[PDB]
Amino acid sequence: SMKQLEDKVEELLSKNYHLENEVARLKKLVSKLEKQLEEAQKDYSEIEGKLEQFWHDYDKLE
Amino acid sequence: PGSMKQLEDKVEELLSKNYHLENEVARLKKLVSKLEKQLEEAQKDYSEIEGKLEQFWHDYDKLEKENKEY
Repeated sequence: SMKQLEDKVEELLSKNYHLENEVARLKKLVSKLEKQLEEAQKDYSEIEGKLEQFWHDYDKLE
Repeated sequence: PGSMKQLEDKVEELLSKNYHLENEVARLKKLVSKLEKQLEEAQKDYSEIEGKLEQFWHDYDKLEKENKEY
């Protein structure tokens, strides 16, 4: 029964290990995502400023 | 007995951390898909402005094109 508990802590140890590998994977993916989203936001803001500027310039020729 | 209680303490510890780790896996998965939604929508918005720019240049160069035909 002591052998049983040692078996149990080993079982839990390896399940714990795999969970924490998955948690690290998912956290690295959250960070990659948040960087990508920041990048997409700056991009959108840039191309919106561009479109607005070309139309502003165009309007200026009246 | 005593060493048995020490191992049972290690088991309770692992059991709780595993429950919390599964909760965090679920939570992080939710977070990941929310971030993917937000990214995909930002990409929609970018693509929309890009289409607007392409149509602007099309309309603009259409002036020169038709002026050459006059």
